[PDB]
Amino acid sequence: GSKMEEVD
Amino acid sequence: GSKMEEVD
Amino acid sequence: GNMEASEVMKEKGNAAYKGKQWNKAVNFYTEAIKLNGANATYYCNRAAAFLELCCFQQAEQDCTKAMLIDKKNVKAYLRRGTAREELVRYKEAAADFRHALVLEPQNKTAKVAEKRLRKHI
Amino acid sequence: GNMEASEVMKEKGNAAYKGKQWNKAVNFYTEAIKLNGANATYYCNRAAAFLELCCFQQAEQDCTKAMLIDKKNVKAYLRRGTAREELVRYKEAAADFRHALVLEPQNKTAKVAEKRLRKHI
Repeated sequence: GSKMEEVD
Repeated sequence: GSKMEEVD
Repeated sequence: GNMEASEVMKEKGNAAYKGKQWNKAVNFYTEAIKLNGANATYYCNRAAAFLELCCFQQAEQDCTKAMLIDKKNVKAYLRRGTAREELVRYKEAAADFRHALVLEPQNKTAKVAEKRLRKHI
Repeated sequence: GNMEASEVMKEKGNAAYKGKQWNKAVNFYTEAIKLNGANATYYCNRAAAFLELCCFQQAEQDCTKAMLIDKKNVKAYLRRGTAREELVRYKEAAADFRHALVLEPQNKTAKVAEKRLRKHI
């Protein structure tokens, strides 16, 4: 799911 | 494995 | 192949963020927003960069704006909960992490956060 | 005698902890320790109860003692890192969570902690 340490 | 919220 | 300028700025921001160049990331995301002010991802990414600089109030504001634009942006809740925990707003932080879990039930960061926050709420 | 009684006290403490009776858990673990001061689990469990009460200094001390007795007690590092993070001793907190990961590489709490602490160390 959503890895906070990754931007989109 | 080690669940901090559990005691032993 | 005709990438929109706002998206080029976002990608430069993302490359800076990946290199831990947090201020340069902020600058690029800020330009992205100037070029397209209705994109939640630009705000949410900028919040991410602000978090690494310990700019919790700015991160929080960016997350709130990201949610205004897209109320289903999961990372906006994760990042705002993170900022709020840093700002000693524990019930608000717990509420954001709980909302993230509504949107994304398996999110481990949020599950971990809720256990940690129990002692404060 | 004392060792056997110390285990009964630990069991009563565990039941109290499971019921969120943090102070009653502290009391039982304290008696357990009085009866047998050489069991790392009693100190580590007492640290757990102290964390939920926001007794971070006492939690830290108990964790340090647990480690003196058993340097491989994983929860001692997780709990001491938690206490140290609350006390804004971020490098020390990060060191404890890092040590927990040496002992237990798949520990999700510790992985999450290390990501969160990057901005402060």
